Amino acid sequence: FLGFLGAAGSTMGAASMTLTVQARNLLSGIVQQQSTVWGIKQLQARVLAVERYLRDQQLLGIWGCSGKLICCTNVPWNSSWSNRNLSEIWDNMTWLQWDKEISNYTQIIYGLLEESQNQQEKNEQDLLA
Amino acid sequence: FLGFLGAAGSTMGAASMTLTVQARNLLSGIVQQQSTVWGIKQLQARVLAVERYLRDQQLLGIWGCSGKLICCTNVPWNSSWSNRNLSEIWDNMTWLQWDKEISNYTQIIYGLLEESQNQQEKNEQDLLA
Amino acid sequence: FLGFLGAAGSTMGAASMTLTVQARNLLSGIVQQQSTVWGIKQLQARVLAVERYLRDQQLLGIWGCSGKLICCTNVPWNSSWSNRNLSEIWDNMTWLQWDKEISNYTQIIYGLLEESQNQQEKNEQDLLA
Amino acid sequence: ENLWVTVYYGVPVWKDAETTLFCASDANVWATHACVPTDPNPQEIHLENVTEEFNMWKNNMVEQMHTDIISLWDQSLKPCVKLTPLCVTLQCTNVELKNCSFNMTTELRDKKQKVYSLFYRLDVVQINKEYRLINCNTSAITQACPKVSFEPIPIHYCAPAGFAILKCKDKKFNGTGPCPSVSTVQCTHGIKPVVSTQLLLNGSLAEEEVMIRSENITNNAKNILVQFNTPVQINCTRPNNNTRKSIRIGPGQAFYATGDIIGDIRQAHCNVSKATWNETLGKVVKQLRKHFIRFANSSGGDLEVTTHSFNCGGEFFYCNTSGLFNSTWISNDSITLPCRIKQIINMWQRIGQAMYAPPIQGVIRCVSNITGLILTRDGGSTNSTTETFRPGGGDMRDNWRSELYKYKVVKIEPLGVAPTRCKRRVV
Amino acid sequence: ENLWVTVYYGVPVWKDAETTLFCASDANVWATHACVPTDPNPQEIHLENVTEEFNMWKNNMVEQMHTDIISLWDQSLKPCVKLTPLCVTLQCTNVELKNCSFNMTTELRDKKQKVYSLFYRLDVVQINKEYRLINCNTSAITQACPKVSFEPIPIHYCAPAGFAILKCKDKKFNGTGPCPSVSTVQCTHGIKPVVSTQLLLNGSLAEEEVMIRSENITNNAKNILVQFNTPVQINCTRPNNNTRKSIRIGPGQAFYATGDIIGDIRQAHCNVSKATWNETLGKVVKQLRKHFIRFANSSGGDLEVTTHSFNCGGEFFYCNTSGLFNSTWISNDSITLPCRIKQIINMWQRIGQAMYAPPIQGVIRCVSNITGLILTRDGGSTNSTTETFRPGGGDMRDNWRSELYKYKVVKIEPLGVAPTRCKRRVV
Amino acid sequence: GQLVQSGAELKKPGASVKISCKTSGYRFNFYHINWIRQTAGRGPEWMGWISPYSGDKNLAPAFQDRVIMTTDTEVPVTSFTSTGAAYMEIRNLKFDDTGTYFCAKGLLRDGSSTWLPYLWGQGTLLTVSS
Ligand SMILES: *[C@@H]1O[C@H](CO)[C@@H](O[C@@H]2O[C@H](CO)[C@@H](O[C@@H]3O[C@H](CO[C@H]4O[C@H](CO[C@H]5O[C@H](CO)[C@@H](O)[C@H](O)[C@@H]5O)[C@@H](O)[C@H](O[C@H]5O[C@H](CO)[C@@H](O)[C@H](O)[C@@H]5O)[C@@H]4O)[C@@H](O)[C@H](O[C@H]4O[C@H](CO)[C@@H](O)[C@H](O)[C@@H]4O)[C@@H]3O)[C@H](O)[C@H]2NC(C)=O)[C@H](O)[C@H]1NC(C)=O
Ligand SMILES: *[C@@H]1O[C@H](CO)[C@@H](O[C@@H]2O[C@H](CO)[C@@H](O[C@@H]3O[C@H](CO[C@H]4O[C@H](CO[C@H]5O[C@H](CO)[C@@H](O)[C@H](O)[C@@H]5O)[C@@H](O)[C@H](O[C@H]5O[C@H](CO)[C@@H](O)[C@H](O)[C@@H]5O)[C@@H]4O)[C@@H](O)[C@H](O[C@H]4O[C@H](CO)[C@@H](O)[C@H](O)[C@@H]4O)[C@@H]3O)[C@H](O)[C@H]2NC(C)=O)[C@H](O)[C@H]1NC(C)=O
Ligand SMILES: *[C@@H]1O[C@H](CO)[C@@H](O[C@@H]2O[C@H](CO)[C@@H](O[C@@H]3O[C@H](CO[C@H]4O[C@H](CO[C@H]5O[C@H](CO)[C@@H](O)[C@H](O)[C@@H]5O)[C@@H](O)[C@H](O[C@H]5O[C@H](CO)[C@@H](O)[C@H](O)[C@@H]5O)[C@@H]4O)[C@@H](O)[C@H](O[C@H]4O[C@H](CO)[C@@H](O)[C@H](O)[C@@H]4O)[C@@H]3O)[C@H](O)[C@H]2NC(C)=O)[C@H](O)[C@H]1NC(C)=O
Ligand SMILES: *[C@@H]1O[C@H](CO)[C@@H](O[C@@H]2O[C@H](CO)[C@@H](O[C@@H]3O[C@H](CO[C@H]4O[C@H](CO)[C@@H](O)[C@H](O)[C@@H]4O)[C@@H](O)[C@H](O[C@H]4O[C@H](CO)[C@@H](O)[C@H](O)[C@@H]4O)[C@@H]3O)[C@H](O)[C@H]2NC(C)=O)[C@H](O)[C@H]1NC(C)=O
Ligand SMILES: *[C@@H]1O[C@H](CO)[C@@H](O[C@@H]2O[C@H](CO)[C@@H](O[C@@H]3O[C@H](CO[C@H]4O[C@H](CO)[C@@H](O)[C@H](O)[C@@H]4O)[C@@H](O)[C@H](O[C@H]4O[C@H](CO)[C@@H](O)[C@H](O)[C@@H]4O)[C@@H]3O)[C@H](O)[C@H]2NC(C)=O)[C@H](O)[C@H]1NC(C)=O
Ligand SMILES: *[C@@H]1O[C@H](CO)[C@@H](O[C@@H]2O[C@H](CO)[C@@H](O[C@@H]3O[C@H](CO[C@H]4O[C@H](CO)[C@@H](O)[C@H](O)[C@@H]4O)[C@@H](O)[C@H](O[C@H]4O[C@H](CO)[C@@H](O)[C@H](O)[C@@H]4O)[C@@H]3O)[C@H](O)[C@H]2NC(C)=O)[C@H](O)[C@H]1NC(C)=O
Ligand SMILES: *[C@@H]1O[C@H](CO)[C@@H](O[C@@H]2O[C@H](CO)[C@@H](O[C@@H]3O[C@H](CO[C@H]4O[C@H](CO)[C@@H](O)[C@H](O)[C@@H]4O)[C@@H](O)[C@H](O[C@H]4O[C@H](CO)[C@@H](O)[C@H](O)[C@@H]4O)[C@@H]3O)[C@H](O)[C@H]2NC(C)=O)[C@H](O)[C@H]1NC(C)=O
Ligand SMILES: *[C@@H]1O[C@H](CO)[C@@H](O[C@@H]2O[C@H](CO)[C@@H](O[C@@H]3O[C@H](CO)[C@@H](O)[C@H](O)[C@@H]3O)[C@H](O)[C@H]2NC(C)=O)[C@H](O)[C@H]1NC(C)=O
Ligand SMILES: *[C@@H]1O[C@H](CO)[C@@H](O[C@@H]2O[C@H](CO)[C@@H](O[C@@H]3O[C@H](CO)[C@@H](O)[C@H](O)[C@@H]3O)[C@H](O)[C@H]2NC(C)=O)[C@H](O)[C@H]1NC(C)=O
Ligand SMILES: *[C@@H]1O[C@H](CO)[C@@H](O[C@@H]2O[C@H](CO)[C@@H](O)[C@H](O)[C@H]2NC(C)=O)[C@H](O)[C@H]1NC(C)=O
Ligand SMILES: *[C@@H]1O[C@H](CO)[C@@H](O[C@@H]2O[C@H](CO)[C@@H](O)[C@H](O)[C@H]2NC(C)=O)[C@H](O)[C@H]1NC(C)=O
Repeated sequence: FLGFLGAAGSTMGAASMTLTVQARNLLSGIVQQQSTVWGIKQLQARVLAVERYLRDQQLLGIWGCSGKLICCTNVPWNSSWSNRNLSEIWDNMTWLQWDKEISNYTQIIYGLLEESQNQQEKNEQDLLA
Repeated sequence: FLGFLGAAGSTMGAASMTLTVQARNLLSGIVQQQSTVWGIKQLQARVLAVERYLRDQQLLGIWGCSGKLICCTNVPWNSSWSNRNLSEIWDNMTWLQWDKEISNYTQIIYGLLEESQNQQEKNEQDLLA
Repeated sequence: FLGFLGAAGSTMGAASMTLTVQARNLLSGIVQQQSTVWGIKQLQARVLAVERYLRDQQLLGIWGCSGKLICCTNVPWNSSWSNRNLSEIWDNMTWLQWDKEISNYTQIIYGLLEESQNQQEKNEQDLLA
Repeated sequence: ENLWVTVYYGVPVWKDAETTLFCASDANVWATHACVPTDPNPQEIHLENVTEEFNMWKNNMVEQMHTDIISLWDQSLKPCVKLTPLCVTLQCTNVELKNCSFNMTTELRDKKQKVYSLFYRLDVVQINKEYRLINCNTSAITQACPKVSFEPIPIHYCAPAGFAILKCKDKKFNGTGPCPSVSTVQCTHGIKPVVSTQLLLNGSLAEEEVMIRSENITNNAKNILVQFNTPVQINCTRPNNNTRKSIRIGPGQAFYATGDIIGDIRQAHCNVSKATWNETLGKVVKQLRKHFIRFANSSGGDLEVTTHSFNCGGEFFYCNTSGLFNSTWISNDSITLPCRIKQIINMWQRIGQAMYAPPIQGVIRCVSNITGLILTRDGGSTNSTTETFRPGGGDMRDNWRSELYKYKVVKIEPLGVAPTRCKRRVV
Repeated sequence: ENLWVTVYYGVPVWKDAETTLFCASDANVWATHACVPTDPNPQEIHLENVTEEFNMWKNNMVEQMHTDIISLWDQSLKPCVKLTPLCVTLQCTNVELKNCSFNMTTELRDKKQKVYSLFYRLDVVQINKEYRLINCNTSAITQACPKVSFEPIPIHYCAPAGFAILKCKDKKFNGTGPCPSVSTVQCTHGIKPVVSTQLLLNGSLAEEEVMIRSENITNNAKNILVQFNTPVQINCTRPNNNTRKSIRIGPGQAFYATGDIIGDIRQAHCNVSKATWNETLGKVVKQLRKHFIRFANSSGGDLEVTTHSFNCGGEFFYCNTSGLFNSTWISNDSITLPCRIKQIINMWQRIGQAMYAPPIQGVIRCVSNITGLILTRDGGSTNSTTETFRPGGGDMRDNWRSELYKYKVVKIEPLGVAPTRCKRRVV
Repeated sequence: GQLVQSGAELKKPGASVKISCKTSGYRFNFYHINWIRQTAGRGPEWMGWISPYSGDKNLAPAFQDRVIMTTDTEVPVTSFTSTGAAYMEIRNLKFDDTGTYFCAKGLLRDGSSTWLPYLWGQGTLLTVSS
């Protein structure tokens, strides 16, 4: 085990096997004794952390993945996003340059995910006799 | 696509097909440069939003629906809540007058949901040989 | 029904059948009219509640149990944690003395849970032809 | 016979914790502003079979209440008029109380005025007749706003969500120890923050027998808390019919001087029914003897701690308790106690500033339940021969312990892991 | 061969971000009050294979620290005694330093007192002998509380959860550029907020060679930061055995005047070992020549920026650096530098108010590591003929850049979408 | 936990005797307290049990009219243990009542055998003679 962000320079698969370390060490909780400028700061920072966490959890849930970590979808990979095969992506690039290469088309992928999940749920509603 | 609350006057089914727009646009995140009365306000409002969101997510989870959006239960629809058939409800009323008609019995339905889910989980615990 | 923490002195099973009362009454929401020392206090307390709740929900999700309440794992009960059989544990001790007896080994159990769930998800990723 | 761990969320598990509590009121700047109004009906949930350890002396609710009262006191005193210029040299003549004439800045900077006010002996000291207020060489002074009231109203201390307050419902419950009957609440009962010394006022009464609570009985240094089962009644009056003279000392600033007295030349006092106080004193010495007897006064120099100090209607009373503590026990006719009045007080002049209590027009009279006492032993003499008890009110925290003795703060740990014969569905 | 997107939560992805940081301390009003005590053991996690761009000049941690020090300075100065009435006309005689007698309001408004205090030449100016404090016509003045200490203690700047701090561990790392060896931390190392001009005090030392860092070397307008690999030692003493006279100027207010001197008529100074300073200066000119040589003093009018200004024991020293910067290079005997003292300083009189540093009783002596320097070029002459370097300490932010050069703030984007041959189970 | 019974008593036939059973090391209020006897002529014989929590008693028909079982209220020690005391008074003693008497703590707080004697005291010897 390498620690938080330890696999930042690793291959995307090597980092993917240990995403849970980074995901867990994302939320802290650093007690207090503020009972002041410093207090205003500590209170403001407190909110932003769980705020980003809950935004990400909201996104995970509105994609059919409220259970976090690893999930699959019904959305096909449109070749226009990236033209690299599987070996190249998972054993030649790290997650950083990957998100750099796909940041152009991230929100479109997010929309495709939400819509595929909504159609799956409509099918579930249809799915009884 | 009509936008946030766009189907407020639509039939309950027409709005039900696009609940995800309203559900997604429920959480914001409006950065800052407060580094004051205005700051106290912005900080206080920040909390209340995700607070209501987490109360609703708590309710969703304690009903067996932490995955959000659309889910079904084992609770039968007691006719005393509303006497309208399916066509009338889903193609004659909007969600607003619906929640007005059922607000009398909302909490009872919530209790039935939580208890049915708890019994399902007890059955799951029983469910191994 | 006994109420919040009503089964604190009950057997672990008697309390286990009604964990949902304690779990639900864990999150409040006590409005406001602070529009002051009292306001600083009420704002600070507001954060800590949902903060602990979200830490617990984070733990639940990183164990494969974001649906809350009752879930099972692939982790075997190592006898070194406690040597008591099933009858003794579920019908002779309460949850308080239980958590006292197992507090020595809680974090190890949590790590075993997270790792078993991660391996299950890796298997899921492998699980298509 | 094969056991696997299973996660339980919402297990009745709690741990001792100190957190930032918040106030609650509904019916006075200190608590009427308070915070969130209390719920219409509080839920007190009895916890069968539960025995929990309490410690009123290591309780953090006491320190929290103490710092909260202090901060509220400062927040309510800050906007009021500070009487820094009232430190002019005073020329005083006899009417105890003294008629003092002095110059004062008017509204116009160049003009001055000669006014006179009545001052109690404790507020003024002579230098070389010429006099000054006692505080002027120690600290600055600020005048309590007349609108704000010093009447204590009940303030409920509440725990945040995810935490809980445990309340011992054992009638004979000692200060510290295991409580067999425990219930849980989100907020305490209505606690009036009565500022007092020696005898406790307006507290809550113990059921069945009266209660003696110390941190260590055999240790003289630790005070002794007494809670009555039956309340005694004490009537306190300031018979002088004072008058308030508003003299303008600048643009907006206005000092409230004491006008000439109307009526009798009598000093404030308090009566206590001798019959009820004899019954209560008897039950007190019975509970004292349960661990072991005469009672004597305390003589320690600071008038505000040697005397039953309190506030009534906005005036600060300091009472000779000698009539209550002149006794010896080996198993209406109401006693009357003299009380002097101070308008300048320094309970924290060094931490901050002094306060001038504005004079109250007319006669003052308040009726108070005397529910408790605060005592102290002497230095240990020849053992077991005789024991002597003098009353003290050394600190204000003991009053908070006197009403926070039954409560305790815990945090909920809803995460329990337990073994069942259950495994998740194989992938 | 059929690819579908799959969501990954917790991917090692971060982006450059500016957020509101918070402090950390453990061992002084500015940082002992601080915030949350640091963790017993910090986690520095090396990130193999990772190369990240740093920019110390576009860093927001510097501006954050700058505004935080400013706000803390104001918060600690606010409750202290403001010497607005000390602007009485002063009658001064010679003992530099001047013995000044003046009237002062007493505690009683009508009475006045004639007192005398010792004032350094920089604090007073004459008008028409009659004198006044230099600040009285520019701004008001307030006296730093005697209890609070100006000694800088280490303050750790921390990032909130969901964010991270990246630390370059490259020994030869330039100020800005790609760092091949990067580790991540939640909080920086202990940074002492040493207020200084010209030479840097109590900083952190660069490993291997000393470091020269600019925003643009060839641009004269951008200052030059120097970090030593070996610290030089500098001993600073104020030999005068001053005495503090507390004179009461009102109810509570008390001015701390300078009593008569005890001991020698010697001015404060600092020694620096000439051998070590010659070695350090040699290594400096070697790293200077790596981009290209004489050194001259700076002469710019404001004494507090032209001189090595700093604080020591509560007194504010301003030092003639001419002994250190009189050199020319083409590849114990400790030098001594004279230091004058000011008790009235205006680093932000216009933003706010001035500060009167209270006099310190007795002799003053502090030992400091001199770890860095701040330099500036002259105006460009005939090119490549000769280059001249004068020391400056124009701004305080450069000190924060001098200790924040290695750190950088990023926000975690744990959401990664990637293609696998995986589809969800069909409904 | 430890169960300590009273020592021994000698009583004449027709008289009565009261045996005590002081408990510690466990929550006295939670586990039932049983009373069982042993004589040489008839062997082991279960007499009855009593709940320290509710006061509910269950007596064997052979002792329903001559045996009185009582309990005190538990004296807390910490939180998970306490000290208590139960008493059994047997009257109209006969020669066949001579033997050893035991008090015993139950097995489980809930289940199919809550009262089942699990933790036993050292016993009190009762002799009936002239
Ligand atoms: C940071 O970045 C660097 C650089 O990108 C990256 O290093 C790369 O890591 C990847 C995987 O992590 C490597 O790919 C793997 O390489 C494995 C090692 O190769 C073995 O073979 C070498 C040749 O051995 C011959 O010669 C020796 C004498 O020299 C002789 O004794 C032998 O018998 C044999 O004849 C050998 O030298 C080499 O030894 C190095 O490493 C070992 C540890 O493994 C160490 O003990 C030595 O001291 C020496 O440093 C090594 O033994 C290889 O095993 C592996 O192939 C298996 O695994 C893959 C899955 O990964 C399977 O799919 C496959 O079927 C095999 O089972 C794979 O090829 C790559 O070579 C590294 N270097 C690059 C890319 O330049 C770091 O990991 C990054 N780190 C982080 C944290 O991000
Ligand atoms: C706000 O509230 C209003 C009012 O409540 C609501 O409007 C109602 O919307 C619902 C559904 O959204 C409508 O119900 C549907 O009606 C559809 C339209 O009816 C068609 O038929 C009309 C008659 O056509 C004849 O005559 C013309 C000449 O006039 C001739 O050429 C034809 O060949 C034919 O002979 C026709 O005029 C009408 O045209 C209008 O609308 C079209 C767009 O559709 C537009 O182009 C025109 O300019 C004109 O405005 C229309 O063509 C009907 O198709 C539909 O039936 C199908 O769908 C349902 C599912 O919805 C299936 O179950 C069913 O089997 C069919 O496949 C359905 O009946 C209702 O009629 C509206 N009006 C009411 C209730 O008064 C808005 O939607 C609300 N909006 C929001 C945002 O809340
Ligand atoms: C706080 O702690 C206390 C103490 O630990 C705890 O009390 C224990 O609770 C557990 C379970 O909650 C009890 O275990 C159960 O006991 C049930 C009751 O036993 C019955 O039998 C008694 C004997 O009856 C005979 O005699 C009477 C005359 O006396 C005669 O009429 C009868 O016909 C019969 O011959 C009987 O006296 C007793 O009555 C008491 O209780 C009833 C209510 O049940 C009340 O009406 C009476 O007034 C009297 O108070 C009672 O009827 C028993 O039914 C049960 O067995 C069934 O359930 C389990 C599952 O629980 C099944 O597995 C099993 O197969 C059976 O179907 C079980 O044995 C235990 O006895 C208590 N006492 C202890 C341990 O000392 C509290 O619950 C705790 N409370 C909280 C909130 O934590
Ligand atoms: C604390 O203790 C103090 C004393 O230590 C009490 O003060 C006394 O209060 C009572 C009121 O209850 C006062 O009583 C008044 O007495 C007047 C004279 O009565 C005397 O004379 C007759 C005949 O000679 C005697 O029998 C009698 O015992 C007295 O000795 C009455 O005239 C007053 O009556 C008033 O009301 C009636 C009807 O309304 C009117 O018609 C009358 O004209 C009159 O106005 C009254 O009863 C007593 O004087 C007080 N004593 C002192 C020294 O001041 C406090 O009451 C007590 N409690 C506190 C302070 O709470
Ligand atoms: C222990 O607890 C008891 C019970 O609460 C306290 O007793 C209270 O004492 C306060 C004085 O500090 C009383 O407040 C004052 O009462 C005076 C008498 O009230 C009569 O007149 C009013 C007229 O409206 C009637 O409604 C009422 O029924 C009575 O007949 C008033 O004159 C006072 O009014 C002045 O102050 C208030 C508040 O600041 C202003 O709003 C007014 O404008 C006016 O200036 C005041 O109301 C109170 O009534 C007593 N309560 C009870 C139940 O008796 C003890 O004081 C307390 N112990 C200590 C040490 O504090
Ligand atoms: C910064 O630089 C300044 C000067 O620029 C230094 O100030 C000097 O500090 C030293 C202390 O290390 C002082 O030294 C003292 O000298 C006294 C006289 O010695 C002279 O005479 C003999 C014989 O004639 C010569 O050999 C010698 O070289 C000197 O010329 C000594 O008597 C003192 O000794 C003390 O200690 C002993 C033992 O404890 C006692 O018995 C003695 O009685 C005496 O008390 C002492 O050694 C020197 O005087 C200072 N100079 C000036 C001008 O003040 C700073 O030290 C330096 N560093 C800083 C400030 O940190
Ligand atoms: C760069 O970094 C260094 C290292 O931290 C700083 O050096 C510190 O300088 C400060 C002065 O500002 C020193 O603090 C003062 O030290 C005096 C000498 O201490 C001796 O006596 C004490 C007695 O308890 C011994 O424990 C100690 O070991 C020494 O032998 C004291 O007299 C001072 O006390 C006064 O101030 C304190 C704090 O306000 C009060 O609490 C006291 O009551 C008293 O009034 C004070 O402690 C400090 O010791 C030095 N540290 C070290 C490690 O040497 C440099 O100052 C810093 N550079 C700059 C520019 O700030
Ligand atoms: C508690 O009781 C003690 C006595 O045990 C009180 O002290 C005593 O108070 C009386 C007042 O009646 C004093 O009598 C007077 O003393 C002065 C002294 O100047 C004298 O001039 C008078 O002629 C008269 O005798 C007595 O001296 C004094 N004794 C002592 C030892 O203090 C005390 O005041 C009571 N305090 C309280 C808070 O009840
Ligand atoms: C850095 O060095 C410069 C010189 O390059 C210093 O300026 C010089 O300082 C000396 C002081 O020894 C001055 O000499 C004196 O000047 C006064 C002027 O009134 C004169 O009356 C004296 O008789 C004596 O000659 C010199 O004039 C001055 N020259 C210049 C050009 O400034 C400077 O003070 C040093 N500054 C620092 C911060 O080290
Ligand atoms: C700090 O060092 C970096 C190298 O790590 C310098 O970057 C080079 O700058 C020159 C401009 O003179 C460019 O031509 C090079 O291409 C840059 N190299 C890289 C790797 O980016 C940077 O200029 C230095 N900064 C200063 C102020 O000297
Ligand atoms: C308050 O009451 C408790 C009992 O509830 C006392 O605790 C006992 O203290 C003595 C010390 O003198 C110990 O020997 C006992 O073992 C304690 N009993 C228990 C059950 O813990 C406590 O001492 C009392 N406190 C005071 C100040 O008198």
